[PDB]
Amino acid sequence: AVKSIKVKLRLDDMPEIRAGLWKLHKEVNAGVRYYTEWLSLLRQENLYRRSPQECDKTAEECKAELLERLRARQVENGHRGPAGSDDELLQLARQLYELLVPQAIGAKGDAQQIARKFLSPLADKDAVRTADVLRALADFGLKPLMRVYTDSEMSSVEWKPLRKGQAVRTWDRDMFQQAIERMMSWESWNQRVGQEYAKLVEQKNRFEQKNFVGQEHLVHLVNQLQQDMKEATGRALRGSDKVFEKWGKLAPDAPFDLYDAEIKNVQRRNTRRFGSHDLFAKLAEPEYQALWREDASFLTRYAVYNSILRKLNHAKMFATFTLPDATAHPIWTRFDKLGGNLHQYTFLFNEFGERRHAIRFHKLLKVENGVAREVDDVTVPISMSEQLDNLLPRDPNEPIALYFRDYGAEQHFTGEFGGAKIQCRRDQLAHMHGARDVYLNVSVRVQSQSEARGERRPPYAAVFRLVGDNHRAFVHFDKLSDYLAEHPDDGKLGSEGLLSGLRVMSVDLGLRTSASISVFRVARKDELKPNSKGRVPFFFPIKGNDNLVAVHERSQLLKLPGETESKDLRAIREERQRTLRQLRTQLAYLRLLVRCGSEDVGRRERSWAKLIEQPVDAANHMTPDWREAFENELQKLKSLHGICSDKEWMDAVYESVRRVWRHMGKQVRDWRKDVRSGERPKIRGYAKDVVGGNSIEQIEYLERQYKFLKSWSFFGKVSGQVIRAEKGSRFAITLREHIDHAKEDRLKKLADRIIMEALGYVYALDERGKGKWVAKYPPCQLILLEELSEYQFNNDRPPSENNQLMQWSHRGVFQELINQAQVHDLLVGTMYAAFSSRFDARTGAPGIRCRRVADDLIPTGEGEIFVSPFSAEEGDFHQIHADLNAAQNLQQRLWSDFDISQIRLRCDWGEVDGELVLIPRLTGKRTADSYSNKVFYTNTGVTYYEREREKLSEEEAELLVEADEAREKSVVLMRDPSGIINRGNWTRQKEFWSMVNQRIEGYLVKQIRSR
RNA sequence: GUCUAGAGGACAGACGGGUGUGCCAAUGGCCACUCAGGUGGCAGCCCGUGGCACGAGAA
Repeated sequence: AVKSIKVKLRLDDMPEIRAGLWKLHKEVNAGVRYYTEWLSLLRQENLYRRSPQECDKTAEECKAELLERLRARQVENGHRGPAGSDDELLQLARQLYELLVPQAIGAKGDAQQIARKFLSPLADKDAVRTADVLRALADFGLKPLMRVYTDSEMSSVEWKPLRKGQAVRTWDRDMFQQAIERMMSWESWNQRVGQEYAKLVEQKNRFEQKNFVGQEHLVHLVNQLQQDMKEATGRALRGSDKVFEKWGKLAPDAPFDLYDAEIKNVQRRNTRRFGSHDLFAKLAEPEYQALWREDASFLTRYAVYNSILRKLNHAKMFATFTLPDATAHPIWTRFDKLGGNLHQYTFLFNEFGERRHAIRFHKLLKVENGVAREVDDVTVPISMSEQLDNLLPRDPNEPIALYFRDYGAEQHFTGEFGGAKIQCRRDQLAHMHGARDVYLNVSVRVQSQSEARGERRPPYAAVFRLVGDNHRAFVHFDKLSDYLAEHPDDGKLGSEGLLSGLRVMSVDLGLRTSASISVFRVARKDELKPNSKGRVPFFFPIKGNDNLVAVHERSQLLKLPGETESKDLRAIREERQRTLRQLRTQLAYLRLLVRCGSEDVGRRERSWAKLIEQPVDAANHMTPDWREAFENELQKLKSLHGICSDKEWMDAVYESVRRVWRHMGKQVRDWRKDVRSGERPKIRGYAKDVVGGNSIEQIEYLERQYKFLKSWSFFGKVSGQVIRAEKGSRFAITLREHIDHAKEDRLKKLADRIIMEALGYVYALDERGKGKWVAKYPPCQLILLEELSEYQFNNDRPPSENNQLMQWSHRGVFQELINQAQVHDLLVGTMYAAFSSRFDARTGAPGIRCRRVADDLIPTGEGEIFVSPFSAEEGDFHQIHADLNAAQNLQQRLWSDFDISQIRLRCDWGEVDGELVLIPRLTGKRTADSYSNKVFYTNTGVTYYEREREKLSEEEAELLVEADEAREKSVVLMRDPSGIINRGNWTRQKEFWSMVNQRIEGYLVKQIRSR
């Protein structure tokens, strides 16, 4: 529970110090640059890499450079020999590196310890299995090995004098330790990035091994195709099933025009979604063997290989090396909490007033009149912050003791100041050499109540395993009965009630509603379990106990402010984007006209034909003045179409395109000026319904702007007026920042949102006035997240649910959850979520979603409410909210010890007894436990029956398997627990879901009855 | 009214003081050099009916 509080030093009156701060900074960095340069040098090896990747130093260059330093060193401390063989001296240097960085050889080390131990023999003449290394070193005349930076030429600074036969000032220590700490990190980072590349190469190389199977020629053909295309695949190639089915009728040695026509046929059926015409058109020629000759699958299979192939192409072998620079690569001056050894500081409460604090620096430095000398005790004011107002001091006599305070949470925590770092914006750093803002980053160590009670881990972590970090969750089932009596039920409802009862909250993440949470309490069945106000509660059996069951307390929908829906609201939302929708629709055709330019042929005709007369330029969404202007240049192109020569035509477009490009620039310029600075209504206080943030829609909307501007500009460079070299600077530096902070702010609030609920505090507006957290319900020990991908499973969640934002959001929340959750001891756990939205809890049988993403009723589409068959086969249909039910599923999965082996099975054809069978993918038990030496067979080929007899790489399991799917090689089976859908047998996957559609699609369609 | 999870339920109806980081309709203004976008130089908002969060560090 280290929280970091950054504060701004009002280093305003004293510019004697401000320069000092800056001088410190530059100075520390030089120190670290010194040692760190020694260390990089200090391994006899190894090639050092720096991208502009090019390797800055070999190999020998490090070795040749190091010897000189050493031999120069031997000369500096008078040596009467021996001076080691160069070769053997090198070994010692290597041996020393490793002790200095244990991580280099995959071991462990503490920079605090290794700095404490090693500096004095290294940097000191002592006068005014490591010990082999040091004794060996002095034998060779290399003590001290390295200069001490502050007591040196390099430092332009007058420090406080050195006495008492100590050769190292405190700072020489901090700089050394930083230098080690840094290498230790770098060494483990370089090893990881180097490894990932090989696993990419090795895993990629599998796909080449299994899939292409001695048919090089096809591969070469596409290689040859791609270059044909770039001369003057991915998942563009959307209609290949259909385009390729139809072509089969057509003949090789046949006219192309017949081929082009089929592409046009599928474009209309499948528009919007179609692969580039050009890819297909290119396909049409005598090169159609790639489609033409089985496998047909090959391009679709290949497209994946190209996915992987790029990734290694875009992935790097070595972690690049840069030495710190004050300005380019800053590292920060570091301090220590009062006590402990090195430079220290003291937080002063209310030093200059109430709520006005300051920081006393034992050992700050200051420059006067261009002379930089050291100073002893300095206090610096500090801008008042809300964050500071939170913390408190427990004992004046022992400083560094603070009460860290949370209100609602009803806890008051205890703790201490850790050490600080002084740092500024990285934007300013180039500027500094001048009033540039400076902050102090101060760590804060906070003791959870469990940490305070002296408990090593809280009482209930005994009962819940977690794993993989990526915490997985499993319950210990014996221990629930034990546990509960020791900690039985209570009124206690705050942070207080943590010991008292056992509770789990399950949270599902979704775009419309940020979290849907489910709370279940564990109580004995056949006790008061029947006692319910009014109706009996809903529950789940637990695997361990026949008198223990999980009672559901409440299920809720947690929404960030932006979530609410309304007529007034929807209106405002569509206005916001109206211009942007138009501008993107305008550019699309502006980019189309360019296509008319060709040069390469075929492109010119296809592009030309579509634009002019079919159906027409789109009135529906364009901005009108453009609509006219386009129609103008549109007529103009037509008149001159037969008449003009190829140049007259090509150069007519260029000039024609300029005409519309320029007009847009005013629209763009106009619009950016409005969004960038304009009147808009901005809320005050708390407004229940608000317009965008913190929703995904709002975040999305800001991205979309950025990602348009990147294209408006990019267009100009490709075709149109501009040609310019691209400088390092990226787009929309202001916007990029905004967005990222929106995003930061989103998920931090999303944690606190989820985190408050577990503790069962609700935020009640009245008066609002003041709305304050008031505790409501007893707290929940454990929090259940769901798991993340890759990969995206067929028939679990629409893609609408899956986009970089959702993935990013998932990742962000988990992290902030485990981080936020720490202070008050809440476990954070995850549960496989696959088909947690597809099946019921607890029929529980497969379903579909309805009605909506007159007054509508019952229609079926993805989102937002689940419906399923019950008990069974009409029977009846059971209706449930969609994301509420995913959460409830998570709970069932916990309590019953779910493994996905229960529902799904990946397997491929092999023959065991002169019979073809599906033989499972055994990785990894429970699946292995259940299904080892079981084998599946069919008579139908749709429904399957079971007869008797180290790497998991899940991310890569589906990918190798989806292609196996493309051939007949692999089949997936899925099964209903309920026995409703197929009699409960394993059914091939695709049929299984259709049977599911037909089952509910049918009653619903039928219920309509008469016209 | 409909639906199950029985619940915050989902769906319909002038003076004085401050300015740690950001979000919430929340992406500063002006001029000059090479419609977007950089690069260089110059000079609002809250509090005494405004809300919300916040470990940071490195890439």
